[PDB]
Amino acid sequence: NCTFEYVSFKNLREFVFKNIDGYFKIYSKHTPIIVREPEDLPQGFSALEPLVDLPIGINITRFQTLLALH
Amino acid sequence: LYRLFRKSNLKPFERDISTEIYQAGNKPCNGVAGFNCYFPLRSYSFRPTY
Ligand SMILES: *[C@@H]1O[C@H](CO)[C@@H](O[C@@H]2O[C@H](CO)[C@@H](O[C@@H]3O[C@H](CO[C@H]4O[C@H](CO)[C@@H](O)[C@H](O)[C@@H]4O)[C@@H](O)[C@H](O[C@H]4O[C@H](CO)[C@@H](O)[C@H](O)[C@@H]4O)[C@@H]3O)[C@H](O)[C@H]2NC(C)=O)[C@H](O)[C@H]1NC(C)=O
Repeated sequence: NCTFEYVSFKNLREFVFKNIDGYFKIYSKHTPIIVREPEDLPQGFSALEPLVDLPIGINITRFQTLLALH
Repeated sequence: LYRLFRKSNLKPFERDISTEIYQAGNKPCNGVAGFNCYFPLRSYSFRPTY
């Protein structure tokens, strides 16, 4: 079901996925950090504004990420 | 078609569209329909004379 379709090192992306009562809530924040060592998360405070609310109603216990390769 | 058997009760505002055979008995069905392996979806056959 393709129900929802939307078209809108130097970059850190933070997301929170939260599945409550059949609602998938995605909070997001993008920040342009400059850090020499990417071995650790940077020290600081970033507030995550809410982005996406989906009434999918599915049951989730596992997840995986997608990569772009050539 | 109405569901009659489930492993557990659903969470609110959730759906389960899988039509797999439930293990009604302790014997494993393993994809075989039979006794103690009842199909979950059963219709009611609605008639105006009921
Ligand atoms: C969303 O989707 C997930 C996954 O698809 C569902 O997760 C289920 O989670 C339960 C609990 O983890 C799984 O139940 C397992 O059942 C095995 C068989 O036990 C049968 O008999 C007992 C009575 O003795 C019944 O209660 C049970 O329902 C079975 O009929 C057990 O052997 C398992 O125990 C093992 O794992 C637990 C940890 O979970 C250990 O503590 C134990 O020591 C043992 O190693 C376990 O109890 C069930 O199989 C999962 N379902 C699926 C499809 O994988 C969620 O339920 C679902 N959400 C909703 C709302 O439905």
